[PDB]
Amino acid sequence: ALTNADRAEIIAKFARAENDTGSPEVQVALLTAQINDLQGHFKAHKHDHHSRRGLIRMVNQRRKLLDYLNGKDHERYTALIGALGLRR
RNA sequence: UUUAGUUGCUGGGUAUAGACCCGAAACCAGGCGAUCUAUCCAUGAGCAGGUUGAAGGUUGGGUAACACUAACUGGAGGACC
Repeated sequence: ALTNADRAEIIAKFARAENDTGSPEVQVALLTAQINDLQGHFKAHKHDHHSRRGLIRMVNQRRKLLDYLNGKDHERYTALIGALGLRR
């Protein structure tokens, strides 16, 4: 699991301003980190359906935020997906 | 109570022997055969040419990741002509 230091590092790397925590870039970066971290857990425990539900919710939330960011500003969307290595 | 036998030689008959001659399918004893053939053991040899394309492998699409999927390789078989 990620800790406070890792989350603070992600927030500092992707913030758009001082004390910025709610921007779509920060939110998508945090969700991507959490999903990538949970991949390892779901490798070991194949039948944790109850936790896989929360994982699916995280994926859906990230997709919605990415769509909103693409609608608002295309350049920021491309920059963010390039930075995090997301295919779309 | 019957009062001529016996020993030779020749002949007829019978008995034991193969017993007038030829003829079985068999049964028993001891030896000879696996240079044919049946199975096995050891050591060698042989199978023109042409098809089909199993497992496995690599790469590419696809997903939150699995899944799924295409192409190329690969050369299996009491496999095919």
